[PDB]
Amino acid sequence: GKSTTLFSRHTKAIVWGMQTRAVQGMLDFDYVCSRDEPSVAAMVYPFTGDHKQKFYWGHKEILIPVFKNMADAMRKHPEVDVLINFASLRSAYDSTMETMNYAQIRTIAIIAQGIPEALTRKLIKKADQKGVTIIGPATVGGIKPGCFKIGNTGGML
Amino acid sequence: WARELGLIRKPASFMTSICDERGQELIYAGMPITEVFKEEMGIGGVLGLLWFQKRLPKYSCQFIEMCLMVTADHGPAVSGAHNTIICARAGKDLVSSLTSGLLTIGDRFGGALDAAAKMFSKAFDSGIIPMEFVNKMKKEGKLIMGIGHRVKSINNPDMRVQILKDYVRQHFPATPLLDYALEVEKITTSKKPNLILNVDGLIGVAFVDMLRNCGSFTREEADEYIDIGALNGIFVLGRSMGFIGHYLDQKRLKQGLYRHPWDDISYVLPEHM
Amino acid sequence: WARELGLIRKPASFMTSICDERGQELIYAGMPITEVFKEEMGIGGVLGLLWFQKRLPKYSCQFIEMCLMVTADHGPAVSGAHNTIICARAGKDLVSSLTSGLLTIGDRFGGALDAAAKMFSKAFDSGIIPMEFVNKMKKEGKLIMGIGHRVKSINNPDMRVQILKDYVRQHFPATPLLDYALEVEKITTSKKPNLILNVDGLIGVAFVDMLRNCGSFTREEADEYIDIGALNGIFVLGRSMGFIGHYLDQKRLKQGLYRHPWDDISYVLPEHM
Amino acid sequence: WARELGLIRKPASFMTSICDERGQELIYAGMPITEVFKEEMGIGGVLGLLWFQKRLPKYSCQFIEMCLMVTADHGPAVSGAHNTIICARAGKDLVSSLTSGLLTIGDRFGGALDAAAKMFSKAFDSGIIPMEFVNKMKKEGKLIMGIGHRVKSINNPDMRVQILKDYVRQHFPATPLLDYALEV
Ligand SMILES: CC(C)(COP(=O)(O)OP(=O)(O)OC[C@H]1O[C@@H](n2cnc3c(N)ncnc32)[C@H](O)[C@@H]1OP(=O)(O)O)[C@@H](O)C(=O)NCCC(=O)NCCS
Ligand SMILES: CC(C)(COP(=O)(O)OP(=O)(O)OC[C@H]1O[C@@H](n2cnc3c(N)ncnc32)[C@H](O)[C@@H]1OP(=O)(O)O)[C@@H](O)C(=O)NCCC(=O)NCCS
Ligand SMILES: CC(C)(COP(=O)(O)OP(=O)(O)OC[C@H]1O[C@@H](n2cnc3c(N)ncnc32)[C@H](O)[C@@H]1OP(=O)(O)O)[C@@H](O)C(=O)NCCC(=O)NCCS
Repeated sequence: GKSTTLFSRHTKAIVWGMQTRAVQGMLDFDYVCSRDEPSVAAMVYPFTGDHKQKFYWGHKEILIPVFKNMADAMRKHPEVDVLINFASLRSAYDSTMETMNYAQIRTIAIIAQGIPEALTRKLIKKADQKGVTIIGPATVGGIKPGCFKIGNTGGML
Repeated sequence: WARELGLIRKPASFMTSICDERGQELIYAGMPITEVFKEEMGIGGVLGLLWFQKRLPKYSCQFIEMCLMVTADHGPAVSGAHNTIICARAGKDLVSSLTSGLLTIGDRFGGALDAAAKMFSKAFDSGIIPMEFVNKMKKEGKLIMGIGHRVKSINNPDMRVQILKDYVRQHFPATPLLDYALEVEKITTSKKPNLILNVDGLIGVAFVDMLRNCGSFTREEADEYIDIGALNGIFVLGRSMGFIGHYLDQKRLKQGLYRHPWDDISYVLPEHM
Repeated sequence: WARELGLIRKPASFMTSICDERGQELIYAGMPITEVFKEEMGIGGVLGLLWFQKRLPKYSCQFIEMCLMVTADHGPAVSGAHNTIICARAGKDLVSSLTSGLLTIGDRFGGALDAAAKMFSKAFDSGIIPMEFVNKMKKEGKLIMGIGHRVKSINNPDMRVQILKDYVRQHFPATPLLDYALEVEKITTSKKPNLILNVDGLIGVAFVDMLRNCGSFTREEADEYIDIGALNGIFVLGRSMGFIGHYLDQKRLKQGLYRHPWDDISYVLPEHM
Repeated sequence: WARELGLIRKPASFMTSICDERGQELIYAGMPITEVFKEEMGIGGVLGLLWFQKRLPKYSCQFIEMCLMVTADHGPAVSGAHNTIICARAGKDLVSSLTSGLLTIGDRFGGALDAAAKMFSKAFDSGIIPMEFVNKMKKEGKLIMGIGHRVKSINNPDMRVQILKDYVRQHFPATPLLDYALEV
């Protein structure tokens, strides 16, 4: 049940973790690609309260909301269909099985390298059931020029 | 020169929303300083602009000023006014003497406005009858904040309470937390006549009633201002007036340096430890 | 029990004159709290009771409130509002964050109200013409306090100055120090257009004009209140409003702990000393 | 005159235990000021007298002084040293400028000494292994206080940590909470 067009110019993402340089690389990519809206709609960091992080839309300062819980991020942002999971190797399994409980997410990007192969097969099995594309683990992600890039893919601007 | 013509971007490390001064006019939360004085809002009017960034109605502005006059001073025997007088008599300036007494404000001195507002709103939001709230707090071993006066009990009411309660009933459109706190007061005066709504508890339940029932605030906005301590600032701004007056009094009376008497101190030092 | 029936005498180590609270009513300098609210004096009315112990006229009370609104805030870039925001972003309470910025007020920040009032009154009392006062201060190598704005010069006046100067001319019975300071201002605008009366220097010369020309004060009484720092308290009480608003702003914006950038600091430490 | 010969009693509204000055000698918690200097205790020695009212051993006194030298300053970029410099540059006195920066100390600045001591003692008293303490705090969404440096990681250790840890291992008789925190 996998889709063909994973990413478009209206694709929104939720980034799991404090990767502010990686998220700013996405918003630098979007403005140069002449997008209307930033790719990152929210960020999820479980070790701090809900606040807003200041970023750039080119030369203009915007605020991207940070959520302690994933359920607060998915409820307040129903237009998000991509999760970019920057969790570590010992925490990416629990974050990816938690985000498959939300039907809006169609693509999951797992950046961590060092996840056990037995735990990765359970990620593959549940993504096959839910029809969710997984790019990873142990990837930088991917880039679709003009539309969307995943995290740190392609380097700096 | 590089920032003006846009080659570099540098992140602003500060964010402000209450005052803009880098223009032709001073601006108080989107309102210029001439329009502040043209529309005849007072100190309570600019308090709504600086602290809440809202156009408050004229009864809400005038209620804020009345809260600052009743909390203005309560004599020199209180803990904060004591510390201001000691620092004034030690030859310090106005700023240091205010500060030494203003920093006594906290939980045991001056915290009963914020404590009673949090206490009565928690009971009213998690909806229980006033009889159950009195019985709930008795079994937890806690006294109700904003309830109980030392001398003025009943048929001899507190006059600061009677001034502000008469204003709130006439001018506020709806006072659900005040009516809840007055039914709690009806129960506690059946135990002792002294257990009435204080001026601390009256201001606490009516400032919350001013926030969520004036139309300027939503419910999550009004609950946030109580949570971050807007009623702490109401006592502090009010009591700073009397502390400066206590400073200026001791400079006029030319009082010398204070040393506490040794017979009022109980020395219970160890033997040789 | 021995003090009540008069066998012993014990000296009172404190003396107060601004507030009596050990009675049926709270009393502000001989006036009960119900008569305070009956006669419709405001925050400036009770400021005259607490700080001067006087019945001020209604224009003098309303001028005091207008001084507190124009000194209420002047943005976050000033030194005191900076320190309040740093202490608010460090997770401190309202009292500590107010205090950390309120203690910056002194000589270089917020002292120009008291400095200009002492400066212009000294020239006016030791009677010299405004042309000689400008020439006197030039040869002493001192700038006139309360003179000179950064951007608003002439035909683009300061609006806070124009609001308060219009009130003082209409309502005050006699303003000799204001008319002296406006002739000093006429001379200094012949040098640079920017050298006008500030809002610091306007409040300083008109508060002195309010004290010795309202009828409540004698000359030695009005000179004492300027000497002990009543205009320091006017800035501090006014600017405490905007500092609390700066505290409540940073709690709403949920700003994290601030660390100053290392590239904005010039490290000039010794080699090995 | 009535109090001296005992006809009246008046309750003392204050109680103190750290210093007696109404005598021939200044007394620091039962110890005279000449015996303070005779027995060669330092600033950490009188800190034990004023704050704990105890004769501390010479390693405990010297450890207190070493804690005051490593917390003495950490540059002007921190939040408290920033506020002191602003108040100093505004022409204020020493007391006001100290105070404006000293009042920044609290929970986010300077609270990690008290927060980590409460954090590690609570785990050690309610006895759990260090592996369970790390897993307990991860699921509560809380970082361990007193853990984590910005630049100095491992094989490049923090030198203030290495000075004090070497002193504690050599001189303290038993360090169970230190050994717990080193396994964390
Ligand atoms: C995925 C990645 C970006 C994030 O991991 P990281 O920066 O090493 O670690 P995190 O910031 O998540 O934190 C690591 C752990 O330290 C913990 N931690 C951080 N601060 C702490 C503190 N003060 N106290 C206690 N624990 C703390 C975190 O809770 C986290 O715990 P967990 O792993 O059990 O959840 C990182 O693993 C990485 O760079 N991976 C390589 C990318 C890759 O593999 N690409 C290859 C193909 S290009
Ligand atoms: C027994 C006696 C000494 C104590 O009673 P009291 O002083 O009236 O009341 P208390 O100080 O216990 O407090 C009364 C109630 O007010 C409550 N209260 C006090 N402060 C409060 C506050 N701030 N908020 C809420 N409740 C408060 C107390 O919890 C208590 O509640 P409870 O009665 O439900 O426990 C008193 O009843 C008395 O003098 N009795 C007469 C003696 C007598 O009968 N002798 C006759 C033969 S000579
Ligand atoms: C020479 C020049 C640079 C400096 O003059 P300026 O900026 O106008 O004035 P200054 O900064 O010296 O100050 C002007 C006066 O204001 C006074 N002043 C400034 N602040 C004051 C204050 N707060 N209170 C009272 N007086 C104040 C100064 O004391 C000075 O007084 P003085 O002129 O009696 O000494 C300026 O005149 C200029 O630009 N000239 C034109 C250059 C030129 O002619 N070139 C032509 C060929 S290209």
